[PDB]
Amino acid sequence: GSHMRLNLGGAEVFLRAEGLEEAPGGVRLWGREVRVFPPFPAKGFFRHGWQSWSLAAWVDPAQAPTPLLPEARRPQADDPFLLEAGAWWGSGVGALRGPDGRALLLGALDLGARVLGREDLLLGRYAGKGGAWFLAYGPEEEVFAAYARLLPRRLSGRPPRVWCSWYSFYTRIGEDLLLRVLDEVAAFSFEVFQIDDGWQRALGDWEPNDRFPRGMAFLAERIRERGLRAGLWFAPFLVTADSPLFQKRPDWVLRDGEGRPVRAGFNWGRPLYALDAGNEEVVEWAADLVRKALAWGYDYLKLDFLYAAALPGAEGEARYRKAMARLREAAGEAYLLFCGAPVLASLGLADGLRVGPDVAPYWDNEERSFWLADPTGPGLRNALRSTLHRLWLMENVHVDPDVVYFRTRFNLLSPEEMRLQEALAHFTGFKATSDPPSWLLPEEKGRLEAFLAREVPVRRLGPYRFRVGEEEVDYAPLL
Amino acid sequence: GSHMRLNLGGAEVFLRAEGLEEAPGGVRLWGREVRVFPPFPAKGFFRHGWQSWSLAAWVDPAQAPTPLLPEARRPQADDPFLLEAGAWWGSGVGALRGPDGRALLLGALDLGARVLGREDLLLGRYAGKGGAWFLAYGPEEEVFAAYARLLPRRLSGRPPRVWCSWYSFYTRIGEDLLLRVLDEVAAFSFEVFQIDDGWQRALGDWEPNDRFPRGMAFLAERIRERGLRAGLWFAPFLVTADSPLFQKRPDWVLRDGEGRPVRAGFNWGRPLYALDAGNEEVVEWAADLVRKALAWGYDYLKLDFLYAAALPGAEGEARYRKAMARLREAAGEAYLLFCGAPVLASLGLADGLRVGPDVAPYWDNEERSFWLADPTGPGLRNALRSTLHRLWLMENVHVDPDVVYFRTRFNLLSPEEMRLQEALAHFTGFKATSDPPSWLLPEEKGRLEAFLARE
Amino acid sequence: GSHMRLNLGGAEVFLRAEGLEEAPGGVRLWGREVRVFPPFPAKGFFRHGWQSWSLAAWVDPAQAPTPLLPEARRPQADDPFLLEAGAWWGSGVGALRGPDGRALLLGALDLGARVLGREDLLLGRYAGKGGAWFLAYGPEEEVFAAYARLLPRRLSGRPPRVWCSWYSFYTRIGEDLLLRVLDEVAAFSFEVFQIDDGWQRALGDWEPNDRFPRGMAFLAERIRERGLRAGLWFAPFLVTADSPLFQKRPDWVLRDGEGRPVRAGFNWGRPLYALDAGNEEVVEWAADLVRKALAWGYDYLKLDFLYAAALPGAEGEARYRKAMARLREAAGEAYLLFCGAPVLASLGLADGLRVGPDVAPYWDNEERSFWLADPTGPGLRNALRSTLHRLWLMENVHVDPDVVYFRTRFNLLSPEEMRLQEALAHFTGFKATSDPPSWLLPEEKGRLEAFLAREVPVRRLGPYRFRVGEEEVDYAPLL
Amino acid sequence: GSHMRLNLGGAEVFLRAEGLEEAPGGVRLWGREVRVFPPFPAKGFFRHGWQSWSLAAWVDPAQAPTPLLPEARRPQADDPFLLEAGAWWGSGVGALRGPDGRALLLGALDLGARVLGREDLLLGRYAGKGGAWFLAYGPEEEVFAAYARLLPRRLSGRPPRVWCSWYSFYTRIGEDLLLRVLDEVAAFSFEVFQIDDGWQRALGDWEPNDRFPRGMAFLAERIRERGLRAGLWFAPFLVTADSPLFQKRPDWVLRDGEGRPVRAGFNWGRPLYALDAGNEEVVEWAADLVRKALAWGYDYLKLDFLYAAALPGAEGEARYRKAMARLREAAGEAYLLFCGAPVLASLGLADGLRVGPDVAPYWDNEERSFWLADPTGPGLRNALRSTLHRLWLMENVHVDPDVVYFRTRFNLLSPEEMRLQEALAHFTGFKATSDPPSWLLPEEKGRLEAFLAREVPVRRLGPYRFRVGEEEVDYAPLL
Repeated sequence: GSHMRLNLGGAEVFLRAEGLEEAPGGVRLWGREVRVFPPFPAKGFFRHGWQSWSLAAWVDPAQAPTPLLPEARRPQADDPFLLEAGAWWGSGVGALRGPDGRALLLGALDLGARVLGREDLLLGRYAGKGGAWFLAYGPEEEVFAAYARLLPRRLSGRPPRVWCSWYSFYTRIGEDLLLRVLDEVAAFSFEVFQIDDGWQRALGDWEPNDRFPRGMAFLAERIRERGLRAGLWFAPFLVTADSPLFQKRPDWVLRDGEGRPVRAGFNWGRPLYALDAGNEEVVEWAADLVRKALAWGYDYLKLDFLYAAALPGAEGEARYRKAMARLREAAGEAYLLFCGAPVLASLGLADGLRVGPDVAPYWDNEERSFWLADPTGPGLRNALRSTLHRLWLMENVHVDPDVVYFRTRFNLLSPEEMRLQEALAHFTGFKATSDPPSWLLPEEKGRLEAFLAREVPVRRLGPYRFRVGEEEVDYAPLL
Repeated sequence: GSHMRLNLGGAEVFLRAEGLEEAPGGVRLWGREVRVFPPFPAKGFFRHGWQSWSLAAWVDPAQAPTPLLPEARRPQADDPFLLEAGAWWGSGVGALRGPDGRALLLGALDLGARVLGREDLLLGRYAGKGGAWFLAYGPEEEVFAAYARLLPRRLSGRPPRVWCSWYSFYTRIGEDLLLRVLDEVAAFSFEVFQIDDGWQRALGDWEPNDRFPRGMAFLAERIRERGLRAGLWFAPFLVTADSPLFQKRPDWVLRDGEGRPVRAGFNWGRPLYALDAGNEEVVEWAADLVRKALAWGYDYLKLDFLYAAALPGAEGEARYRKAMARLREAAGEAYLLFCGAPVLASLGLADGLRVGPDVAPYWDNEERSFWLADPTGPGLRNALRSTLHRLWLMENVHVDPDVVYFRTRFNLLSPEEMRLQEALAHFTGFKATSDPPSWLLPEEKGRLEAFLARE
Repeated sequence: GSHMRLNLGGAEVFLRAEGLEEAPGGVRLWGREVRVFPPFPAKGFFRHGWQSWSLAAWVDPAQAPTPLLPEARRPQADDPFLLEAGAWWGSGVGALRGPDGRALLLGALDLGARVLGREDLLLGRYAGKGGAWFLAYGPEEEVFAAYARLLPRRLSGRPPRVWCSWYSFYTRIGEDLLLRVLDEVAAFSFEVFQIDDGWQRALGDWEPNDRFPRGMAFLAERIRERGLRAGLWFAPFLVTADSPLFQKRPDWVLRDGEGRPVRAGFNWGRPLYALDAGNEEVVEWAADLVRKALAWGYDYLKLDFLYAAALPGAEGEARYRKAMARLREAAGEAYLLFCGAPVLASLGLADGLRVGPDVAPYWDNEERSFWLADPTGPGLRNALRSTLHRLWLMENVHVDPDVVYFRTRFNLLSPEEMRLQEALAHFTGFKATSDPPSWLLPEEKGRLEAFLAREVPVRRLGPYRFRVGEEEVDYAPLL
Repeated sequence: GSHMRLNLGGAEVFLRAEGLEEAPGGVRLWGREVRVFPPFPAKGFFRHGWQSWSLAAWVDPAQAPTPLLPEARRPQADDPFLLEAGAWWGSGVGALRGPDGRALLLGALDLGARVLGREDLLLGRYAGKGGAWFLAYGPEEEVFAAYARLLPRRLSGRPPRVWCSWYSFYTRIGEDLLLRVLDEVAAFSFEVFQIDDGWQRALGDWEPNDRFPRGMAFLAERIRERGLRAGLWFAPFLVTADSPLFQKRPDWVLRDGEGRPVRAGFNWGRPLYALDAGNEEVVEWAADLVRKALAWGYDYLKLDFLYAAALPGAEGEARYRKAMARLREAAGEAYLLFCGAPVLASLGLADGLRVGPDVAPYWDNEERSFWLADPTGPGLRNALRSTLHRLWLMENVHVDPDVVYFRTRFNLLSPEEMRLQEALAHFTGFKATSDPPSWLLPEEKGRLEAFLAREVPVRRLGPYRFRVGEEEVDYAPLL
């Protein structure tokens, strides 16, 4: 569109958009594509990945991105377009960093956008119909804070204290086992007892397996009899080729223009497919999952693999938001923890939102992280990296940095490394763990409780420097 | 379009189409694209080829289709899209066969459609504007029968009895030769004496050559003086680069977006090009060929390589049907046999339609059928395979299974094999041969005559 | 080796050999590799294929040779080297023809040679042990007769008059069918009633199948009861994956330097493998098939696919010659017709030698001859082309042009076409047919008996022009 | 060579060799290449990897091997030829398995051999000059036992009980730390206190770093003052491009025919190179490493990355054996634990020999083991798999299955999985651990001591079934 000149944060910035109007802390550009030219040599670019597990960090715009591997796992790692492209594209928001500690930020305000990042240019482009942009230049923290002030929010009190069943037992869970654990956990200041993956029969067959013989509403009663809330995990729009649902209703599978199932990734040793979140019949089925779980007595719901409803990328954020609004509507005042979800497109609908790859009982799997060049895999390092770069969302949602480890048994993490993840739990206020109390030594059990029972004050000193209580925590070396 | 649920022939069929309504034998869908999901694990896909010579058979949708060779011959084998696509695509109609022997059938009701067969769905896509579909589940013969009822129809009584020149003399015909054969053919109970390829000077130069010195209208007179009807053969829209027409009116050649003549195959040792059947000057020139052949005294016309008027495939069936509707009316009540033609797109216009590759004096050319992976080449085996899967059209047109062999001289077919082709001629009722009576043994002369009487 | 100049045919010829000495009709060179330069521009090269079905014909050394397809059939087409190469290589003998109609010939006197033709030289090269060469310059028919004189010979009288079962019934033969055909064939002046392919259980299972219930010795006795010698067909060194012999004796299979079966073609719809003709155990198993047949009453034997024992080409001709030596001893005075055999390497061992591809009941399969560029397939033109360029071998073996057709039932050949083959059978003296008398019209049976019973005198006027009786026959149009 | 027929274990076996003579339990074939034909359809092939960490298992000869990845790590995974080749090649010994629980075994008796394995063939081939073979057919255990009875042995009493410093502290070791640990360990029935990688300054600079300030002979004195022997780790012939040795003496680097350093792999984040074990100067330098360590008071020596002296494969086993004999000669009666060493080529020289990949505090790294297709990486599974397939070496050397885990802290292995590795320690008698006693809970400390103090009886019930004490252990599911 039109060429335009601006005095943005005491600097002359040149842009092309079809419109412009003042806005709190910067300006509001319009147009289906807009280009912004930084008044400086750009030292770096804020590459924002599409979903929870995707990569969010500052990168070098000059050097080329590396292909992620295997190709089987690209749809569950990021917006497939951002991986496939040979330039540095980002989802929703991008930013260029001047040699002065200050950022030129271009952020969308509508669904379906991506932002290209060159050393000389910030290029915003909407996949579908055009929309609005927020542009701003200034200190790194202020512009991301000014941007987030223009996005939906659903801050609904403090974020609960959760015992998750995953980062211990993984899928190896059962009704007798979790009741034995529930008794241990009830002795601590938790607020939710959330059963994770493992209770269901298959993806799309969201009923209890034969390890949960008395049913899931029995388990939610035994949890509430302890003073706790009952939490449950779903992957609503995910299905595999061996699910009953995939074979009973083949018209519910998201398929491409040639009637082939859209590939959603590779997990549990088999290829993953999605359910079409544009099919109104399907969206009603997913909503009745929410009501069903609510009827069982569960007021905490971890909705997982949500990128499936948004495949294949920004294009699908349109259908994603509609479908998630119906789930949100069905949940009522229950708590929805979004996981593996398009980060920006879930604001306003999620009560709590995962902002990083899964933590793991180890610092980094070098073979996945380096040789396969896949920073979306589980690992404390890959968790922390995207999470520090999504903390500015704390004023729009509850930011889950994932579970905190206190155990040293069945866990390769070192104490100092565990404390790095613990500190983000204090900064975000999202305090969760999976450590069964049995696996905790006497000293570790006291630490778990002092973590749940106290509210530690925390001040942010810079991008990667924090003061929690009276200890100072730096994250600069990890990047 | 919207997602619909259907109880069709006792099964729960899920489909996606813009519109749905009741039809005889099943239901009728609307939409430029429609997707139907089989209520079973599909055991096979009915791949229906485009034109006369194309393959029509049940295939295994799991196995990837073999590329057809050589690439020069693809436009005269099939819809060139179906041969580039690495999935199983058919023309106009597709069906899936359940493990109970029944079939789920998706068939187009307007021009220019294709059907994709996987084991988990039938996808029908219109190349042009949207259109109607017929969907049905039942016995394999009844759903196809019920599909055929909803297509165009043109049944001109008993299909006539023809003597064709091609499958004995090929292009080595001439006036004095065919006068000598006429005299012996006239002793048998034929109805048409049809002259095939060999009388013309060039493709698009449809005037008699020097082996027919007295001309084509003279030869029509001599045929009618024996109580036979005169037949003549044309390839209206075909042309080679050495054709006078190719050089004198190059605006009549079908050209792609960059001005290059569209490739239409490789026959008679040369590359083949088409005339633009969208150019009303060409259709008129073609319609005048029909007029001239009636003028000469021919009232039976074999119109060949008709896929040329329908290039590049489904996308051309509009221009094709329109150009053929002109010839169909310049022919008046003359008999038109369509050959190498879009099968379903010809219905209602042709009196007779070839539904299989050429028969040949041999069972199968393994070098073309196997190593070149070309089932459209001549061969009694290739001819029977497509013909058998197109018999359901007998309610719409005269299904021509090609000529029947009675000779054993100059013919490698076994006696048992011949009886197959003869049997199909009885069933369709289209009785034609190409054998000079002088080549027949006394016993074969009797068998030919016993075959031409109709009972 | 040494550079040499000599005068030859009134021309000055330059050559490069280790030794030279005089000889009848030219000179004799010695050398593992010899080079000969024509003193003229070369208009044509004499490409000479390796085995019976291989192409022998004059070619333009300029144009590159076309790759023969499918690759699977190349070991049953020629020497696999000649086909993989991008120059014009021939087996054992080459020639260049100057614009004057004369020809410069270079021909091995030893095993395992190839000759290379450029417009400017003839290059001979022995694969194994270096050997002698014959170099001549003169009229085209002269040089070849001179060369034939310097090769092995084995003329066993007049070549017989054979009834071959192949080119009518193919593999559809059986004891009861052939017994009835025998009855009628015995009225004509035949000398051999040869049974072709179809009588055996499998390759390397050379024992009657269920279509010959009374055993092969019965048939042979009924054949001589009718005044006829009995002929049987064998592919001794040929075997398939599904042969019993292939699984029972894997040490008998010819394997390459890395333990893998050497591929020997593709026929009967299944890949073909060879037996190791340099294993005494195999060559003895083979000579016992000769013994077994002779014991059965047959003294005419058609030994087929004999290239299998000489794979992979020139290099194998040393094994081949020494194994065929054994079967020759084992046969005594019986008639051995070599088929698909290395042409030059069989001279002196074979009684009759097939020199072209199969005649067929048609002129040319354009799909195999042209699109696949395979001039070794059945077809009268392909048969005629090589046989005309191998007639100089009449000094050394009974030259077999394959069967003569007289029937018009079950035969696409024209009458003028069949007379071209019939003329060559007169010229070579090898008179055979497959026509069952049932299939012959009266006028046809008459011609067949005149063909057998008369000795039509025939003369040669040029390379492709003959005079059979008083009719002149010219084969130039096919070339 | 010659074709030969044999009655081997009540079966007729056909072979090609240049010689044959009877031998205990089978026969002794000769020849630089020999081929053996199994009297049955081969159901599987024993693929024996070259060195300690390489893969040793039964595989399907039909299916193709998969390329290992990254290519950077091929020289430290196996004989590079065995990886590069597209057939199933093995080092030294190979075997085909009949559908009857019995094996046709072809094993070399001289250095530098490889064995190809087809479904129809066992092909032995020497890289250099020819040599002797052992061939035998019979029960799986008997033929491998008969084979090993023909190879060098150096069984020198019971294998020591070792505290290794690696599988805890890895390189993070120091003099103050290990003295604090030495005090804990001395309370248990160990026999050797072995310091692992971490004490040196660089590869090739085999002197203590600044974390070992009082020197290594001080550490060996403090160890012996506890009643223990002092163990030390070297990687004698390994060097990196930043070592002083690599730059002070570039003529000691093993280089190819174009004077480029031979690549030895990728570890410690940098490319690895070898020292030329054919250089007599270098071999004397490595021997003075042995004497130096002996002079410091160390009578236990873990010699590591030994494949470097044998690069690039079988070809280099010639120089390897010479160089290792000089080290062996220098060590005297000290204990040499060979690690990462050519398995067969070290028999007779090693007192103890690693037979598998490193164990790890986890079952399997799927990303390295599957996507990179590299079964040489650390992991309990990949350790156990090659180790079960090299136990038949127990009568030639001490077979180290690597360290045994007793801790649950800083360790992801489950108890049942730990016990699988523990049982092989009882079967082999090589009892070692790295668990610092601090990291052990009271109950685990008792288990460590009962493991060192008792000698559990163990009987082998089948290939992967053992009875240790009175518990039965099956390994069939792991493969």
